[PDB]
Amino acid sequence: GPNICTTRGVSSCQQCLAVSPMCAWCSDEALPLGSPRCDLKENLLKDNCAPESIEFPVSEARVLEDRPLSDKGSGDSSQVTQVSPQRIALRLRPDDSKNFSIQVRQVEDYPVDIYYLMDLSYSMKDDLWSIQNLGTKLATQMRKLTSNLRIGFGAFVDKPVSPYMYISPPEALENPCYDMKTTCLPMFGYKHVLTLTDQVTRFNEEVKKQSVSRNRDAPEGGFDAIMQATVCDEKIGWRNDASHLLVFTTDAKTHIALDGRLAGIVQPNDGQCHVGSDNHYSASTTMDYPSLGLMTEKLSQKNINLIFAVTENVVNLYQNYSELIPGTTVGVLSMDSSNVLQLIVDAYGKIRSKVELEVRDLPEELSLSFNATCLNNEVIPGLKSCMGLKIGDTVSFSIEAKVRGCPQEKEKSFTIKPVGFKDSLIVQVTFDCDCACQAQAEPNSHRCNNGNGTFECGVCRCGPGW
Amino acid sequence: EVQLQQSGAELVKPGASVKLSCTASGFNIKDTYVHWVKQRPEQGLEWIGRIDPANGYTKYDPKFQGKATITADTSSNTAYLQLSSLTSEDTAVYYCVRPLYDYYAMDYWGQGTSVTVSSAKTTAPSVYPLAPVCTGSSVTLGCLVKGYFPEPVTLTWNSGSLSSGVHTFPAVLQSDLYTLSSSVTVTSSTWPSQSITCNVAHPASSTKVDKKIEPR
Amino acid sequence: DILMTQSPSSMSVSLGDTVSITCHASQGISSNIGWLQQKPGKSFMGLIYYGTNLVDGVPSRFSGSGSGADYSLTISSLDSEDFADYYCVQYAQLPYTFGGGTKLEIKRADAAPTVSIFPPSSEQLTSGGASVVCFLNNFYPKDINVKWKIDGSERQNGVLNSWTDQDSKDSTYSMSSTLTLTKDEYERHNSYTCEATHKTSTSPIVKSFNRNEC
Amino acid sequence: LNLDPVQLTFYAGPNGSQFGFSLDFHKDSHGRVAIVVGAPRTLGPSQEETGGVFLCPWRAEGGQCPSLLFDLRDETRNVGSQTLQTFKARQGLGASVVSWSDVIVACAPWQHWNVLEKTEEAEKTPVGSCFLAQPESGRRAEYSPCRGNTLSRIYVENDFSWDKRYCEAGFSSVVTQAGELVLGAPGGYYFLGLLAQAPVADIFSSYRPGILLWHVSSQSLSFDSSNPEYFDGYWGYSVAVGEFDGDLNTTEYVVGAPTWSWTLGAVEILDSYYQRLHRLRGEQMASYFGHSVAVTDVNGDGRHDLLVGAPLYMESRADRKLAEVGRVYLFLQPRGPHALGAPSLLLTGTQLYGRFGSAIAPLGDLDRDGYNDIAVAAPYGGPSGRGQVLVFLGQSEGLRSRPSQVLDSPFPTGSAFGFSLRGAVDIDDNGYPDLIVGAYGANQVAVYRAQPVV
Ligand SMILES: *[C@@H]1O[C@H](CO)[C@@H](O[C@@H]2O[C@H](CO)[C@@H](O[C@@H]3O[C@H](CO[C@H]4O[C@H](CO)[C@@H](O)[C@H](O)[C@@H]4O)[C@@H](O)[C@H](O[C@H]4O[C@H](CO)[C@@H](O)[C@H](O)[C@@H]4O)[C@@H]3O)[C@H](O)[C@H]2NC(C)=O)[C@H](O)[C@H]1NC(C)=O
Ligand SMILES: CN1Cc2cc(C(=O)N3CCC(C4CCNCC4)CC3)ccc2N[C@@H](CC(=O)O)C1=O
Ligand SMILES: *[C@@H]1O[C@H](CO)[C@@H](O[C@@H]2O[C@H](CO)[C@@H](O)[C@H](O)[C@H]2NC(C)=O)[C@H](O)[C@H]1NC(C)=O
Ligand SMILES: *[C@@H]1O[C@H](CO)[C@@H](O)[C@H](O)[C@H]1NC(C)=O
Ligand SMILES: [Ca+2]
Ligand SMILES: [Ca+2]
Ligand SMILES: [Ca+2]
Ligand SMILES: [Ca+2]
Ligand SMILES: [Ca+2]
Ligand SMILES: [Mg+2]
Repeated sequence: GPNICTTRGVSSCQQCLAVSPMCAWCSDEALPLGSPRCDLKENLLKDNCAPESIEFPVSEARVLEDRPLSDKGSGDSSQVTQVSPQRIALRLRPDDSKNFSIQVRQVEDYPVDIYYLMDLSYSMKDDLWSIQNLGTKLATQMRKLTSNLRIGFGAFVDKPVSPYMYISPPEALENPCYDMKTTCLPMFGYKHVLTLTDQVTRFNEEVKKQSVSRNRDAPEGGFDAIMQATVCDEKIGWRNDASHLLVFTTDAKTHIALDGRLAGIVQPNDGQCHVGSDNHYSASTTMDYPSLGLMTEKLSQKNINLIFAVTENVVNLYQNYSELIPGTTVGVLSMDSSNVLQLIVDAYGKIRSKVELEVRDLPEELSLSFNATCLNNEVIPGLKSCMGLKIGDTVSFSIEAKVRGCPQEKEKSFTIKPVGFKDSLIVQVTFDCDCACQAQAEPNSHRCNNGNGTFECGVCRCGPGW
Repeated sequence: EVQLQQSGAELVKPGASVKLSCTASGFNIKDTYVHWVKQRPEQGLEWIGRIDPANGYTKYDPKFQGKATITADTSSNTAYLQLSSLTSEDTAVYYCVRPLYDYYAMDYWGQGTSVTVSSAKTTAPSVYPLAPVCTGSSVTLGCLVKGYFPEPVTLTWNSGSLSSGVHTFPAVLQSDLYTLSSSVTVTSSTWPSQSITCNVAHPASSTKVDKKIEPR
Repeated sequence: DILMTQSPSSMSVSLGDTVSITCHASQGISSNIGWLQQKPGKSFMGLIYYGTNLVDGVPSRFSGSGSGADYSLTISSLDSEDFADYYCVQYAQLPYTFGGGTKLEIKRADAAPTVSIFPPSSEQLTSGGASVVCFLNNFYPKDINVKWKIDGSERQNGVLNSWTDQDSKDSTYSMSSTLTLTKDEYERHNSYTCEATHKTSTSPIVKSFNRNEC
Repeated sequence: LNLDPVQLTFYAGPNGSQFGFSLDFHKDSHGRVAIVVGAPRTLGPSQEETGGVFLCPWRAEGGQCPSLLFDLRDETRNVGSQTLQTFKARQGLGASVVSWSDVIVACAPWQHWNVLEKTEEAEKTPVGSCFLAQPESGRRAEYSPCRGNTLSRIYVENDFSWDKRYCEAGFSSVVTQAGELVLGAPGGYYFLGLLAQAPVADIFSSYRPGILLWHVSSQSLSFDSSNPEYFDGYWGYSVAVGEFDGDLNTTEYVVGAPTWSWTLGAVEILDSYYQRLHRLRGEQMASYFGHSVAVTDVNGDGRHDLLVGAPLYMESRADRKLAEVGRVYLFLQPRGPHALGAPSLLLTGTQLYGRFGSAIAPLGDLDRDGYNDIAVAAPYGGPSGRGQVLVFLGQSEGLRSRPSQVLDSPFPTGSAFGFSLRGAVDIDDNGYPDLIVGAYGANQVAVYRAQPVV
């Protein structure tokens, strides 16, 4: 009987396909006058329509790159596969939807970068002595999880400018601890000390040569240091294919954007690298502390995982900041950093315990829906993130793409990528809205009102200008 | 207005201690420094010390270290000066001072607390008439008030009647006791024609003696 | 400590005059000096602080000046209330130190004193003492020297002097001198004299008497 | 709505002086309106940044302005066996300016100060200082309430209690209609923040040059605290005055503390005795809630209303992501003795990092409809990030949620267009209140004239 394909009374092959994904078009000449050309594919063959003249595109989805997931991330030359498939072709007719899958694995023995960013204000005088063997101790524990480890070291105090800095007597500038019975280093904003390297004994030896400075107000300029350690790719030495752990240790509140006005500093933080050959932050005294939103942009941009390793007196504080900077982890540090080793390991486990999908460059007309399978084959509808994972665990997601109408550009492409991951799934969409018989149209056909129209797909169409 | 109201005069014995007071009126004692200044006729003015009543910190001239002790109770809005092991040399007038604007100046002054150190007991004066010797147009009588303690005494003539043409001299300390004298001048036709009397009152021992001047 | 040498010790001047007191310090004090006023038998009032600044409520005829270690207080057109004591105080260093002081006195024509001598009363002699009194009343200027003589010979032990402030009516000065002896010593001698040495006469004004005789 | 964005007036100062960091209208004794502009990085005598103040006469063409001259020499006084020192290098004179009557109050928050007694020192610290001028008479006076003479050792013994060494007095400022100057000092009390109040008349009568340390008896400072909620709160980052207790004889103070309670930020309304009446808490940490405060009756009921800027508020968006844009909070004063409730209206910026709410200027009634209006700054907003000033009109229910007029910066990138604002004064005397906008990054000030409504 009649259906939405015929009862809509379409005019061309293009309009016929736009009715519903089930409609088809017959371009045959020998078709009765009363019989419609736009029906189900079964009805057209039932009405002696030539099979070659049938225009019926089917929404499909075929894989182009389907590399296997790597069992081991160690070694190789960044030829590790974390996402499968890596690229698929997608074809959709108007208002239709097709579904595909994607697999994500938290690969085992994946390289790791750990940059230790340390408060060296006077309040940290005791912490320095407890981590003097941390480089070897840390290599020993991380060797169980990765064979490619690199560690580096930087230090910060605060902006070396009044009022944070003691500026009298002259002696105090060289040695801020003068009015006491000790010596300390002149104040410094942020100094890079050790580029990320696999020779762990360089960490121990550079640490043993470090000492603390002293400034006035309890909050310190650590966020200045987080910025530079993030945006100075080459100097810190973050590797491309590796997990990036930025360990921030402090025992006090931190300065934030717009605090700098008490030092007369009003210029916003520009988010650019300003650490030169001397390995010191040169804009410390001239550029305001960074904002949380700016830090989030740069941490996300450089795939850095920030770790607030702070003392219990300020954990609630940094736990609250951690919520404003997604992807940030907090651990509780002892008053002398005696537990920083385990804190880092538990943070690396908590960091690789989640897979959260992200979409980039999705067109306006496309909408997506996700079904997750964490744990053991347990489906969770309307979810695009797994939690509670371990190294070596694998999850999968089922995705359905629903297109609204037909768009003007017939070939676009978007990306599915887990947060922090290197690999990704690229989806090459093609919007098959047209018919093949339109490529062979007869403009100014003498079958259509004495050359006043165009003959395409077996029917007459009013040409351009009418 | 700013006013510094000090304690009444003190009359103490040697070796004892005394605590003068300086109460603020119209402002908070905590506002400024509070100094203490010692004044004597011969030695003049000498600076004792200061105190910042907001915190209690003090500074002293090395000359008064041991005797002078300056304190302050912001509750009663009063600053104190304690003197110990008193001596005849500690007999002086004592002023408390504060600045007006300049943190370090000495602009507003209390009225001053009189201090007298002496072992003398309350002794009544000895009043002696002073008649001339056995001529001119102007005659002059006198009245000697000797050996009394403490100060002061009120001396008049004819019970305040004869007031003009009179010179009552300041008291002087004569071996821990005071001595005072007073003179008066009139015409020869007034004396001995009219009775002239010297009225001396010493409220300390409560004595009002009167001696009529008689010639020789 | 910083020594404050204030000069002059006193001056005899008149109403409407323009006078100047000075104050010299042992070292520089960079205008860290104050000026004070003490009207007779009363407290102190602040005049100047930081060398030149008037204390609130002080008339504009007052004015301070100077620098380094030499400062000055000046009164333009003296008023009847301005006759009093004036002191300078430095607060450049602790301890604060004061100047000697300067007394402003009314000026007038010189006037010889009216001397009067008074032997011991009878009430005093019957108790065991003997006081001769010598009054020197209404004179100007204030500078005067009294001298006691027993049988013509000077006596300096047991003398007790007392002066008055400048009188309010005639602006003169007066002095009371009292020589005190025992009764036993008062009768060893006969002649008792008090000489007065004033700039009004090259000859000392002498008044005396003789015991028993009258 | 009816600001003229076509024919602006431009005043300008020296390159790199930060001319326009702060501004205000100034009427002389005759009522002629001028503009006072602070340039906190103007060069001094030693060719060193000391700051400067300019007094701009009103000309539709704008141009250069004459200086308002102040003393820029470092002072030294050897008194009381001590040595007092002021240091005006990089003091930032003109980092806040405010006018009241025919008096100008310009402040140097970072003027430094130290005291030497033999080998000990008070420490060279930024107590701040404000300079006061009467331009028509040439009178000058200073006010530096945080200067002290206590040596460094003492503060250590007493655990830094009542430590006013890093006040930065003059950081923010305001003057009550009665003529009482109120200075915000965010560094006072070891960075808790204090306020200092003193009658302008008494500042002049109690000041003499070269004294450096003098008493102002009629002054009144706020109080230290041992409560960690106040620590590093910069109480006094911003200040304003209004009527909030129903007693028209008393004047109330509004204080911004944008890092109060571990960077939660707060705003407090106090009486003249610094007793707390209400407290507004920040919505989000490090948003700097309290960066700017504004007081004006916007709903035409006679009761002053409160506006608070949080220029770093991060707005929630799709996919659990945030975006620093800034937010402004409107609090309507309720009838009679009652607490200020939840915000009546939230205004949120649009341009990322635009810092919407960095400045909030009462405009008075711009379109003359009986409801006062405001201007909000986003000094790095607009589609170009050059800066935008947005006008919101009052109504019976508060303010309109959408702007009536948007002013795009006429300066190049980095001018901080809108970082300072000031309105509610009719400068050309056309019956309509006008707006002056500072752009210290471009060392210029732009005057927008309100015109009849189209
Ligand atoms: C880090 O971030 C956390 C999360 O916000 C902060 O913890 C909050 O702190 C605020 C202020 O202390 C709390 O607000 C108060 O809530 C109380 C009732 O809350 C109930 O519900 C919570 C939910 O878990 C329970 O844990 C709790 O036991 C209660 O049953 C009210 O009593 C408070 O109101 C009273 O005080 C306020 C002033 O604080 C007045 O304005 C009111 O009029 C009233 O008198 C207040 O509403 C909030 O509950 C806390 N949340 C949690 C989960 O604990 C941390 O403070 C923050 N830390 C740092 C360092 O930044
Ligand atoms: C040891 N240490 C830690 C440290 C602690 C505190 C602090 O918490 N307090 C308590 C609150 C006190 C006021 C509170 C308000 N009323 C007045 C007193 C001030 C001191 C302040 C500064 C500071 N600075 C660092 C610098 C560095 O880390 O180098 C440091 O050396
Ligand atoms: C996600 O799971 C839901 C079920 O929770 C799927 O919904 C059903 O899908 C089948 C497909 O054959 C339909 O026939 C049912 O009508 C659907 N039931 C509903 C929607 O309640 C959904 O298809 C899944 N989607 C993806 C992308 O995996
Ligand atoms: C698409 O979805 C259907 C049902 O949801 C499923 O059976 C089919 O396997 C999916 N196709 C792919 C390629 O995953
Ligand atoms: Ca610090
Ligand atoms: Ca009120
Ligand atoms: Ca209102
Ligand atoms: Ca309006
Ligand atoms: Ca106008
Ligand atoms: Mg520290």
